Amino acid sequence: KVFGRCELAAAMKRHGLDNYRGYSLGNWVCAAKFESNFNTQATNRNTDGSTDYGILQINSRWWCNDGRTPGSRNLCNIPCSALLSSDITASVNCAKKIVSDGNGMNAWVAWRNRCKGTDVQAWIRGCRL
Ligand SMILES: CC(=O)N[C@@H]1[C@@H](O)[C@H](O[C@@H]2O[C@H](CO)[C@@H](O)[C@H](O)[C@H]2NC(C)=O)[C@@H](CO)O[C@@H]1O
Ligand SMILES: [Cl-]
Ligand SMILES: [Cl-]
Ligand SMILES: [Cl-]
Ligand SMILES: [Cl-]
Ligand SMILES: [Cl-]
Ligand code: NA
Ligand code: NA
Repeated sequence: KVFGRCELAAAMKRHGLDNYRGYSLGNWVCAAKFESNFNTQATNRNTDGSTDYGILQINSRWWCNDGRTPGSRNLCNIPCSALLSSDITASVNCAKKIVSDGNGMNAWVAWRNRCKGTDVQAWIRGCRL
C-alpha cells in the first residue's frame, strides 16, 4: 500500500507513534516518506546483503528475519515480510523497539539525513489527526 501523507500520519498516530520516545509524529512521517515514499512494499538491499523492508525500511540485519541475511538478528521477532503489510502495525511495533534502543531515530538513515533538524511538523501539516 502507498499511504497518503496524512493517512499515514493518522495511522501512525493511532499506533502510538506521536511523541513516541519524544519523536513527534512528523518525524515518523518524514522518515517514512524518505525511507519508502510511503510504500509499505518497499524493499531495498543493503551492501551487506541485508534488506530493508516496508514503510520504515527496517533492515533484516537486525530487526526481522528474511531467511537470507545469514548471521543476522531478528530483534523485532517478525518475518520481514510482515513489514510489507498494508497494515503498518508490525512496522510500527518494530519501529518502537528500534527507536527505543538508545539511538533514537538515527537508526533511519533517511531520517537522519533528511528529517532530523528540519521542520518535521510540516509533514503533518493540514492533516486531521
Ligand atoms: C531501522 C532501519 O532498519 N534503518 C535502515 C538502515 O538500517 C539502513 O542502513 C543500512 O543498514 C544496514 C544494516 O545495518 C547497514 O549494513 C548499512 O550500512 C546501512 N546503510 C547506510 C547507508 O547506513 C538504511 C539503508 O538505506 O535504511 C534504513 O534507514
Ligand atoms: Cl507524497
Ligand atoms: Cl511533528
Ligand atoms: Cl536470515
Ligand atoms: Cl495500519
Ligand atoms: Cl532520542
Ligand atoms: Na533506507
Ligand atoms: Na534478520
